Amino acid sequence: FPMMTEKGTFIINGTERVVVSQLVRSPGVYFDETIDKSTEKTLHSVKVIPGRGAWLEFDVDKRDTVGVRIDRK
Amino acid sequence: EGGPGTGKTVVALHRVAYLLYTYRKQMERHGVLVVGPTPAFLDHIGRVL
Repeated sequence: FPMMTEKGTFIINGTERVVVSQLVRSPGVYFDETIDKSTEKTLHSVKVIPGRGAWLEFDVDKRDTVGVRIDRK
Repeated sequence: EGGPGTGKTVVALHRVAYLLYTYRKQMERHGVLVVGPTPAFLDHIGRVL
């Protein structure tokens, strides 16, 4: 198992390397609001985004009827 | 539902004003649909709206 030196590095096949840290978006439920284009109407949305699985999204449209999409279908 | 001689239309219009101010954030991009029996009455409304 490639181990890690006291300096914060790894040594791979002789060369010294560094595993940088990645910025990402956290899993969770993320709401929104996007002024509509056709009608200039507010309309909200949510989105549930885990590390693994399918994307489940709900919305409120201009017809004022809530809706859902599963696996972005 | 009232009757004649009691100003129900003006009252309804003031009511609509109260609502369109209070909840001017869900409305203000939807509108106010006002139906009526005749365009004479509709212009009257538009005139004291």
